[PDB]
Amino acid sequence: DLLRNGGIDKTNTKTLYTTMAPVITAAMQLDITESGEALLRWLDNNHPAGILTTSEARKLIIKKGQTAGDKEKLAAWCQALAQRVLVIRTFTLSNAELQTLSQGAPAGTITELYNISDFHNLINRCGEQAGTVLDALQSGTLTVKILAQALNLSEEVITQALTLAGQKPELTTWAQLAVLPPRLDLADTLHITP
Amino acid sequence: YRFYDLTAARCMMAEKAYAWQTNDTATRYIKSGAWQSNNAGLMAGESLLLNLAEMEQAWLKRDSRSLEVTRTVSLAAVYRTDNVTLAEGIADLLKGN
Amino acid sequence: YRFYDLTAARCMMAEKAYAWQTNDTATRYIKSGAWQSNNAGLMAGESLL
Amino acid sequence: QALDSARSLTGQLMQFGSTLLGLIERRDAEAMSELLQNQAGELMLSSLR
Amino acid sequence: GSGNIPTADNQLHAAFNLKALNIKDDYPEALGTTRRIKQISVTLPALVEPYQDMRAIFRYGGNSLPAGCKAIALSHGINDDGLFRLDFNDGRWLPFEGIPVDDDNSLTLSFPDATGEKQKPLLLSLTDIIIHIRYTIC
Amino acid sequence: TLPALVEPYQDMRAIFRYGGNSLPAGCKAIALSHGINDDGLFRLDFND
Repeated sequence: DLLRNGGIDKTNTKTLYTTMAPVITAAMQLDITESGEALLRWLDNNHPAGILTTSEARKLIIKKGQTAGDKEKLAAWCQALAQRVLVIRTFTLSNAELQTLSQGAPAGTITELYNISDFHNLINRCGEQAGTVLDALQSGTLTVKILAQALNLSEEVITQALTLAGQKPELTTWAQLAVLPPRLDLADTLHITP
Repeated sequence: YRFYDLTAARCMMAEKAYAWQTNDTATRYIKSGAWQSNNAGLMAGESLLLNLAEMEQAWLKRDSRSLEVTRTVSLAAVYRTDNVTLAEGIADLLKGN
Repeated sequence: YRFYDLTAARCMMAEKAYAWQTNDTATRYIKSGAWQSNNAGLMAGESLL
Repeated sequence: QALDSARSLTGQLMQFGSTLLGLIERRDAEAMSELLQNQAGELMLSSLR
Repeated sequence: GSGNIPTADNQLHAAFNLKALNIKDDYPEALGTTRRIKQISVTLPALVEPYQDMRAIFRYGGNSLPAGCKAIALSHGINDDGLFRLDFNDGRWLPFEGIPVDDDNSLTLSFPDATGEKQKPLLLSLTDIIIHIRYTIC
Repeated sequence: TLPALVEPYQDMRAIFRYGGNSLPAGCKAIALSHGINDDGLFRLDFND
């Protein structure tokens, strides 16, 4: 009733998210409206099957009369939204980690939650300087020098751990950053280089 | 609670005045969901004045200058279209029917 | 959010009325940056006024 | 007149912005007030133990 | 029948370029560099049959005006605004307000249904058109 | 007021102006329209 009333959610993409965002981030008790804006993006990029695109959810939620069917479909959509909220809160991931993961992080099986937890571990190691790291990763300018500056590790260590599962110079995606924390932990507990 | 029912009918009077002065009864601006019983009706007037400002801007886009013409009807000529025109037509009527 | 889009077009109507009644279309007063998504648009009406 | 009509809505958006900052600030206090009680409960368990 | 007029199709139409009216030549330029039209009034001294209106439309040729501001009507033909109340305090502009006196108008004074009817001895006996243009030197 | 014999439907060309400079910007100069008890304005209201 609250999305159906109020202003009509705009038919243009990237405006659909920012108009649907505050009521969804109220309904999930998330922190920031932009976090709830990127949550619709993260469920829209990937989701288990049969769940509505948010454009299709907007098309459904403004109808003449909602049938006996295709109203539990919208309920399943909101259940998937709440499940992704629970994914977000069970790792305590920030706004920037979310918006890095919002553009296509696979979640829905265990070996993908392993990767999300490793990425969250790396960004917690980045710490206060994680904002420019995820800003460089959202652009195409993340290098080994700035990421070694953030982690307070040497540049000649991260470029070694990159050679393991070789992606070595082209750090453009977050999935190549999930590889780093097991390699760095194993090169810490054995006092050797990667 | 009983003041919301006062001001919502004012919003409806504003909408009916808008629908009368510009003949647009298909569109609507004062929509439902202004009261929410989870909030005990808190922030209803914000939504109502949002809809009022939407309707005011729709007015100011639709409100412009317009042509204004008067026309004088000589009613003796339109009774003359039936040729039982007024100068005899009122004069021959003498009855208590 | 959807009230800012209402009042910004009012500011633009005021600017176009100013540009029509005094023929000064080169100057501009209602400039951008009134909304800021870091602030979630807080203090936009201050800048507009 | 259009300037006054715009000034009315910009003052109204000032009111909306002040109300919104009050609601954000107050929500943000209540969330910490609930966080402290959840922490006090799971700390009271350890003290009893 | 002739569209794109400057007896058009079934109506009569008037056309003037106000550059040829010499508004700039009227007063010296040292007074003010810009002159803008404020109010236009029309006077049509024709022999009118009693209790009969007059059919006339008056319109701006170019497009730089507000929406309804560019066109005005006419009612009876002696010093008649298209309005019925005449107040400069209205924030609605007068029709033809803000027009620069340079160019961009074929001065449309239309006359619908100029053919054989009660309007034909009216517009036949109209010996002259007289306009009254109030403008602002700023 | 300029009581001259005017040909019908003809305006009158006249400008009236203050010599010194202590007035507001446009206040110092006035125009004239037809020449019998005519302000440079068209509405005459002291409430402005």
